[PDB]
Amino acid sequence: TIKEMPQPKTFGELKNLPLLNTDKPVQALMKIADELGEIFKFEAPGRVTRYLSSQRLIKEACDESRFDKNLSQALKFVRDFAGDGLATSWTHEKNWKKAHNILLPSFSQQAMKGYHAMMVDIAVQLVQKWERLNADEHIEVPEDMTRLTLDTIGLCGFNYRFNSFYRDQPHPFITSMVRALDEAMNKLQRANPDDPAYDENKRQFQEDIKVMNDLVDKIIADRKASGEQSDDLLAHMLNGKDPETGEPLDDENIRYQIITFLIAGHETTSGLLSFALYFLVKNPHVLQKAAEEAARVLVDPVPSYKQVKQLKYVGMVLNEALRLWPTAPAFSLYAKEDTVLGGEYPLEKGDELMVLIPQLHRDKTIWGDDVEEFRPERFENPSAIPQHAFKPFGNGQRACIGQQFALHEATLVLGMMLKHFDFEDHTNYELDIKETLTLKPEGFVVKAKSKKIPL
Ligand code: HEM
Ligand SMILES: C=Cc1ccccc1
Repeated sequence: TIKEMPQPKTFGELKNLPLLNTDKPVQALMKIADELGEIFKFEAPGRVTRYLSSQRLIKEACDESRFDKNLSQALKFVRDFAGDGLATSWTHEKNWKKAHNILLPSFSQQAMKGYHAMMVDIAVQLVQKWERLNADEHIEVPEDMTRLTLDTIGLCGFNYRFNSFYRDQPHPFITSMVRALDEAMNKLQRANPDDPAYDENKRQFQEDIKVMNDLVDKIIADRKASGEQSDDLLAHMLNGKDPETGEPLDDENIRYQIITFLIAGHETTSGLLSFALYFLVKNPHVLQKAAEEAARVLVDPVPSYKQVKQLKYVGMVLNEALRLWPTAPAFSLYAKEDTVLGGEYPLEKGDELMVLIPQLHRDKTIWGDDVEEFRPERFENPSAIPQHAFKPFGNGQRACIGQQFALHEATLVLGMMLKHFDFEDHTNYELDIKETLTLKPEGFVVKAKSKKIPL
């Protein structure tokens, strides 16, 4: 009962490699999944993986007794600046489990109560920016959402203000972070990496690692010296001990966690807010329902933590945006031991799988025929969703540690935006999804007309 896997078109000795040599490789893989179905083999010189798209097979990929997290080539390149922080570590590295145990209490739903006031500080800066636009002016949506998420992670994470709303050119740390992510990603499509064409890329990459390390190491040192007692992510790492080994993180690994929280959280969360606003302006009845909830619930000039927990329909809007365009759209696994997937695909120890999340979230056997419609009400009875059907935050012990942070920030911000403004898709925007490590609607712009409600 061994079934042979489909495979997309090949390019002689390059196998399937040239199919990823494209501006939008995840969108290209989705089309291949539409043509080939729930599983297909993908070969490149010296490597193979199998792309999975159905809930039936991903339910089994998510079995942690059989499969563990693999570092994709993209995460191996990001590792050159994120080191052994949580997202770029293997599960078997000592620093993965130590940092996971130390940081988990700082990321819980209960922990969000202590970060709430500083998330509101940055959210009120975004609202005031928009209130202060002139009549003719419009909003660059991903750009302003990115200023917000970076500043919120910097403030809530280590008490540092990047002051992105005071700037055209970002803080030099952010410029270096973004240029290092961009070079790590560009390295995936680089035939001759030692060509002299890339000498400047190499020099600038090392310069950017140094800018990041120098700022973050200085912030850690300033804190240790001052002895200032705080309760932010940096405080928890300075003070915390892993209950298992009894050891704290060392200062180098703390620096890698801080850089990881910025890289892992900034564009995924700004992409989520950008797609959510895109889908609301494209579905005015849904926008009106979400705006009615915001006006009902957010009765004070500043939202409270409790009021954010009552934005239930806004939370469903965000889940439905994550269903259609999950902003960290794939994750990689390897077989811990020889095993058979789905009763028909034998795998050897070490074989790789790729979970293609946007295609999982379009599985009609789970969601029904209307998978392309934006309908938040499909999250009304979440106990009915089968296991492992909805995976925007990854899987198991290697799932997103920042999930509660991301969702509380996005619910708070989207709530305030709907309370304070009416929106206009003034250009009749044509969705264009730019791919980096994450997804975003490039060039999405709106006009916001103030409801003139004070802060
Ligand atoms: C909506 C926004 C977000 C999405 C969709 C998202 C998605 C994901 C996914 C899919 C993974 C698993 C990656 C893999 O298996 O290779 C992951 C891991 C991770 N994310 Fe998030 N993320 C978001 C926001 C955040 C934020 C705000 C933070 C930090 C505050 C964060 C920090 C991390 C970390 C540290 C990991 C690694 C955890 C571990 O392996 O122990 N993420 N994320
Ligand atoms: C949080 C997004 C993300 C994406 C890839 C690896 C680790 C985290």
